[PDB]
Amino acid sequence: PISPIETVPVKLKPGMDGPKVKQWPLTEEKIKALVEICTEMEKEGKISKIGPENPYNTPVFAIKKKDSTKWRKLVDFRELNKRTQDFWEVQLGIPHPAGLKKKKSVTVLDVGDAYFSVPLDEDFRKYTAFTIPSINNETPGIRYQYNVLPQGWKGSPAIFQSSMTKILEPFRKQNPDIVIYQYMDDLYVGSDLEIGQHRTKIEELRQHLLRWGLTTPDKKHQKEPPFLWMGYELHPDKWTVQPIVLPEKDSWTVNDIQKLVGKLNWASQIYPGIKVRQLCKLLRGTKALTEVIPLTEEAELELAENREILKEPVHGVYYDPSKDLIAEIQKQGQGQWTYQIYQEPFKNLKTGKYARMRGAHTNDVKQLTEAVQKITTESIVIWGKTPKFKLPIQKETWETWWTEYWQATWIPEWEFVNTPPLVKLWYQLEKEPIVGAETFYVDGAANRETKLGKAGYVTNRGRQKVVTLTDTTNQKTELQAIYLALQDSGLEVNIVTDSQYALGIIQAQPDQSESELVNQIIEQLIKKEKVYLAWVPAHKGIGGNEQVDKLVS
Amino acid sequence: IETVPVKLKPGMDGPKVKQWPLTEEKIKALVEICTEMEKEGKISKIGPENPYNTPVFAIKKSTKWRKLVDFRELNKRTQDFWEVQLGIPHPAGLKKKKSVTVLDVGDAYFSVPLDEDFRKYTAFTIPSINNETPGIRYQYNVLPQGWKGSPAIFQSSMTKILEPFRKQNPDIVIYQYMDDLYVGSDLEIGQHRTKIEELRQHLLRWGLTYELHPDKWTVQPIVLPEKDSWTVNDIQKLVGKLNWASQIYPGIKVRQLCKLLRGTKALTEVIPLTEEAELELAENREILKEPVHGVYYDPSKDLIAEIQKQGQGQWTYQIYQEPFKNLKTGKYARHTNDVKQLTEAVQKITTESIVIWGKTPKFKLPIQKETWETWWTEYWQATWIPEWEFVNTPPLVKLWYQL
Ligand SMILES: CCn1c(C(=O)c2cc(C)cc(C#N)c2)c(C(C)C)c(=O)[nH]c1=O
Repeated sequence: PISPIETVPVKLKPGMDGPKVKQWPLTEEKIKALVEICTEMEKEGKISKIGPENPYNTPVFAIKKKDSTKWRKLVDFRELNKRTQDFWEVQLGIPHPAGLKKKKSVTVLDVGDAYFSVPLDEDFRKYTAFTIPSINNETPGIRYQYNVLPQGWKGSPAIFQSSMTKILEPFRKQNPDIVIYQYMDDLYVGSDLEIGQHRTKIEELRQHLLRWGLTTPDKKHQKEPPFLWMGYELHPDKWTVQPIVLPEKDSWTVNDIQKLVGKLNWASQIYPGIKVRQLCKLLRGTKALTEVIPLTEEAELELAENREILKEPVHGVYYDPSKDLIAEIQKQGQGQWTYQIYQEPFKNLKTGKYARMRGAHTNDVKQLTEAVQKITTESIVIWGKTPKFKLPIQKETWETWWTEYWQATWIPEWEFVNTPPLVKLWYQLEKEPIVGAETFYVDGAANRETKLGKAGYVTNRGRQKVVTLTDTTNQKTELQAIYLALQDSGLEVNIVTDSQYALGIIQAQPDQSESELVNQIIEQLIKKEKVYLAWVPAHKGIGGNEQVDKLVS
Repeated sequence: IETVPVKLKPGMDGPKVKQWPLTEEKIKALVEICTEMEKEGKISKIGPENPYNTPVFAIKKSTKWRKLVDFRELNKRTQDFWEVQLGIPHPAGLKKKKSVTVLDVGDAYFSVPLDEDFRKYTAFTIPSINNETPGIRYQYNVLPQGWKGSPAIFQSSMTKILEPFRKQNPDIVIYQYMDDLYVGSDLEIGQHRTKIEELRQHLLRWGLTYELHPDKWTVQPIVLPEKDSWTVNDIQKLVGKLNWASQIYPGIKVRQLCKLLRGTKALTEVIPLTEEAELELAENREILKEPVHGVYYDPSKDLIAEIQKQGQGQWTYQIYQEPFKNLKTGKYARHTNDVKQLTEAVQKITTESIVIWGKTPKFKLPIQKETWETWWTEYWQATWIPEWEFVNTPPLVKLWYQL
C-alpha cells in the first residue's frame, strides 16, 4: 500500500535546480526488464507516467540479480542527491543490548516495502522523473516520476523514520506499557503481559499499522528468539556478541591482523580482559594489507591469552532500572584498562576496555580518571544515569593527587576496592627547597641549524659538568641537563632550571612516557629521597643560571 | 503583533550542533516542560526537513527544573542582527553603582512571535535513553530565551515598559542583557530593594513575573611577599614573578634584586636585603596596586578569561583581549568539588564581565573537556552560556597569581 499519512515538504538546495542528466542508451533486454518493472510499479501507484514539459531526468539502469533470472531497477540519484536539501540525522546512536530491559514478550515486525509504502512530497515528485529509452534511442522514451520514496534518494531514510514516528505516536500514547524500538524498517515490540494479552496487543499494533499503509508479518511469519541483530545475539533473558572465530594461520597479513583486532575489540563488549596492545603495535608502520607480519613474542602471548578467554562462551544480562549500576575498573598493564558494569555481582550488563594516552606523558591517576570519565559518559548514554564506581586506588592517594594538581577534576561516587595492581603515586616532588642538599643549576642548549646540543650543570659545591649531544632539539637538551643532575646528585637534591617545558613535564608527576629520556628521569626520581625543582628566568643574570648558561654553547 | 524579519549573516548556514546525552531525569523534566510549551503554542514539533539543531539542557535554577537552550552557535551566526543592526547600548555608569540587582525577564519573549522564515533555525532535540525512540524535535514560534536576537527585537517594547520607571528615577541605571535585566542605583540598600520591588510591579503588568556591589570590585594585584628573612629560592621566585609583571606593567624593575643572586648559591641560603632592593621592591608594589598603563577596552575585540586553580578552594582569573594586557584580574573562593567551584567562578566572572563591558568572555578552562562536558550542568544557574575552550595551565602562571 501507500500510506495515507501527510507528506513531508521537501525542497532543493537554495541556489539549485533539479537534475537534467541524459539517459544512457540501454540494451534491449534491459529496456524490456525496465518496462516490465515500471508497469508493475505503476499499477501499484509507486510511479506515474508523465510527458514533457517535465525537463528533469535521472538515469535508470537494470542489473541481473545474483545468479537468478530476476532483474532489478537501479536508479542513479547522484545528481538529485547533490541538489537535495540536507535533512536532520535519521538516528544518532543505536541501542546497546546492555540497555534493554528484560521483557516477558518480544516480537519483531519488519515493514514490507517500507520506502515504497510512504508518499513523496507532491511538489517534489517532478524532480524524480526518469526515462526508459527506446531501442537504440530512436524514438521518445517512456517517462515516469515517483509518488513514493525512491530507493537511493537522499531523503528517504529520514522521511520514512519520521512517518513511522508520526504513525506510531498514538498507539504509544494509549500503550505506555508497551515498548517499541524503531530501527530502520523494523519495529521491536516488548511488554510484560502473558503470551495471550501480548499476541493480542501485537495484532492491534499491526492493524493500526495497516490502517496507515504499513504491512507487517503475521504470527506465523514472525521470527523467534534468539534474535541476531547488528552483531549481537539477543536471547530472552541474556545477550552476547555473535560467534567469533579467531583464524588459525601460520602467516598473518596486515588485513588478517586488522580483522582480528576488530573482532577482539567487538568481543571486548562482554568478554572481560581482552587485550590488543601487542597486536596493534604490529599494525604501526606503513605496509599493504597483503603483507605478512611476523608475530612478536608479546603479540603471540596476547593472541594466546585472548584465545583462552574466548574459549568458553560468556553472556550479558539486561537492565533492571530499580537497581544501581556498579562499574569496576582494573589496570591491565601498560596504559591498558578494563572494566565491567553489573548490578548484581558479578553478572555483567557489559564490559569494556580503555587504552588511549592523553599526551606523551601521564601517570596512572590521570589515566584512571580518564577511564572513569569515559565510562561515565557511556553509562549516561546507555542507561541515563552514572554508575557507582569501585576503583583500585586508595581515597587518600586520590585526594593527595587532586588537591595538588593544577587541572580541576571530580569523579562521581566511588569506593576503594583492593584489586591489584593498585594505582599509586611513585614519587612526590618536594614542596620546599631541601636544606643541606646540593643545588644543581642546570641548563641545555642546541644550535638551530647544526642540531648540536650541550647539556650541563653547575652546583653550589663547585661541581660542573658539560656533555655534548648530537641531533638534539633545544628542549631535549633541557631534559638531559636535568637527567644529568639527577644521576650525579645524592639522594636529596635541589635542581634549578629555566625550562618551563621541562618544569611542566616533571611537575605533573609522570610515571610513564613516550620519551626515553623522560622515562629515564622518571626511574631516577623514584630512586631518590627528595627532589625539589625550581624555575628561573633565562638571561636575567640570576645566580648560578648565568654560569651554566655560559658553559653551554 | 507584527514580527521582525531576521537575516542570518550572508553565506553561512544555520546551526547543526549535536545534542549531548542527558540523564533520564533531565529528559523527563524536558518532556514535561516542552509538552506544556507546545500546548501553549510557543514551540511546535518539526519534521526531518529541518537539518538544523542546537543543544538543550535542564538546569535547576529553587527545585523547579528549567530548560536551557544552548544558542551559542546560532548567536555567533546571527551576530549581524543582534549586534550591528539592533545593538543594545551598554551604560558605563552601571559598573559605578553601589548596588546592582539582576532580574530575569525572559518570560517577556514568549509573547512576541518569531519571524516565520527564521523559526527553522531554532530547532532542538530532546534525546532518548539508549536511543529507544528518535529524539523529540521542536522549533520556536516565539522569541526564544538564550538567543541574543530576542532582546534585540524586544527592546523597543522594553523601552516602553521601563519608560515611566526611568522617568521617575533618573539616577537609576537599567541594562538589558540576554534574558536578564541589570538594575543599578546608589541608594541605601533598603531603598534600593524597595525600588526593585517597585520595578517588579511595573514588569508584572506586562507578564514578567541577587545583589552585586560593583564598587567593592577592585584588582587582585599580583602580590609581592613581605618577608622576614629571604632565601635565594625566595628571591628567585620574586624575580620570576616580577619578570612576569614586566610583560604587563610598564616600569617594573628587577636589577637591584637579582644583584642579590650572585654566584651559584644554595637555594636554602638566607641573603640580606639591599637598601636598593627594598626600594625597588616597594616601588614595584606601588605599580601592581594600580591599573595597567596602556591597556584599554576594544569593543570590536573578543574578551578572553583565564582561570587558575590555586587549591584550597581558591581560584584566580584574568580578563584580557590581547594576551597579558589585563583589563581585570581577580579571585574567587569557596564543595570539596572542583567542578562545582569552577562553575561558580565562571558565572561570577561572566556576570562581572556583562556589567563592565556588556560582553561575555571566552573562557580558558583548566579541566578535561569531557569531565566539564558531563558535569557543568549539575551546578549551572545562569540563563546564558559563555564560549569556552579547554587548557592545561602553565604551572608558572598559576604561581605568579597566587595570594
Ligand atoms: C530479547 C531482547 N530484547 C528486545 C529485543 O527483542 C530486540 C532489541 C533490539 C534493539 C533489536 C532486536 C532484533 N532483531 C530485538 C527488546 C525490544 C522490545 C526493544 C526489549 O525491550 N528487551 C529485550 O531484552
